[PDB]
Amino acid sequence: SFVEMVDNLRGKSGQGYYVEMTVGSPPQTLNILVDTGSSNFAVGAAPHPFLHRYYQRQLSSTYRDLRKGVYVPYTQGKWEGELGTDLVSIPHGPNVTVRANIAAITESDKFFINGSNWEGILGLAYAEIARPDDSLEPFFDSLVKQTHVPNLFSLQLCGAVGGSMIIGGIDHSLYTGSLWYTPIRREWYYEVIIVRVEINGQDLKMDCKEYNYDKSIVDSGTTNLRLPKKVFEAAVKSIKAASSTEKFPDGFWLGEQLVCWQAGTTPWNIFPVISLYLMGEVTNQSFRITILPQQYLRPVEDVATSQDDCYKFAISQSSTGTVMGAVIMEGFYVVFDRARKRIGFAVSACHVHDEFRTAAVEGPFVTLDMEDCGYN
Ligand SMILES: CC(C)(C)c1cccc(CN[C@H]2CS(=O)(=O)C[C@@H](Cc3ccc4[nH]cc(CC(F)F)c4c3)[C@@H]2O)c1
Repeated sequence: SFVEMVDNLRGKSGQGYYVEMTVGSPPQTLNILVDTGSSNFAVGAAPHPFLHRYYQRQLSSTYRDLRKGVYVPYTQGKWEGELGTDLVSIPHGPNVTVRANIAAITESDKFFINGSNWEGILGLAYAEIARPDDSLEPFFDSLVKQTHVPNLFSLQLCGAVGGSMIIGGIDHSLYTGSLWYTPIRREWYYEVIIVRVEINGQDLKMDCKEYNYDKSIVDSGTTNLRLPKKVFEAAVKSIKAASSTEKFPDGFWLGEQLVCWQAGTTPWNIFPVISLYLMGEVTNQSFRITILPQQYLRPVEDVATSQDDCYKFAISQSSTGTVMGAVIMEGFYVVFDRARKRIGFAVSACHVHDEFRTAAVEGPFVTLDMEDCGYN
């Protein structure tokens, strides 16, 4: 039964997608950010100006202190805390309880968001990137070990937000058309390989290893599509050329300035689609996912800006590889098939579209080139 797991995610634009979890005995309810880009389960466990509730260890009779400190520095934001174990459940997920590692966050810097409505983070990637080191078993590994739940999960993130995390199986009600799979190159992040990028159907014509310098990952905790410097600059130039009819603030393309139009007058049609071709499961085959401006120009929720419709450019520069974040994942049904070491993409029920264009997953595409596109 996955019907009860449907629509178990909530969120605000730019502030991630969260699921309700409980920790401790008796259970304490907390909202937890779903993040495929990390591997630590961590919850606020001390007062913070931006937390309206937190994990109170002294009130759980099943809490065990591991007497070990832990620190996680993200690209933006960091926290410090104390490791322990306790019982964890997902009320609107699988009907199981597991004992898992939990980092009790005691200090933090730019981690919690004012008004985000979540109080913790669930890192769904592999032990390789867990802190303090890879010996700290991640939540999903514990869940599979301790229960009969199949080793996979899927995410349907929906734009303005909500969505579904389905654990243990595939919900065919959440997508249409074909599911296309790209291999997980290595299990640490969910690392994948991009073999080609097009803007409105025009090839960026780079050596395809540049697209994966120095890795490409699928990362639900990150809002933006992040691209390696060289690829970012070229994509921005290509996108600028398409939307040349309208001029925008210099800081817009830097993600430092919003662009606003009168309510309901956003000129979506002047902006190009972006296609990412992902390595297929068969030699020299790929498939493409196509992203509309409704995805990469993300609406800002702030009430202060609500007189018009304002958007932030949700593509940004990366020094640590490509990050296919939420704006890439939104509208797609994304299957993290850990058992078969692959990630699947299909058009979801909440996929982005207007009358002329639609987000799509299409294939196969074939290349004569014999160069692998993985970096290093
Ligand atoms: C493995 C680890 C050491 C955690 C690490 C270090 C650098 C980069 C990564 C890749 N994954 C990262 C990329 S990121 O830092 O942009 C967002 C991060 C999750 C994260 C962390 C704090 C956060 N605070 C607010 C948000 C909401 C977000 F949507 F803006 C948020 C999301 C991912 O988890 C992992």
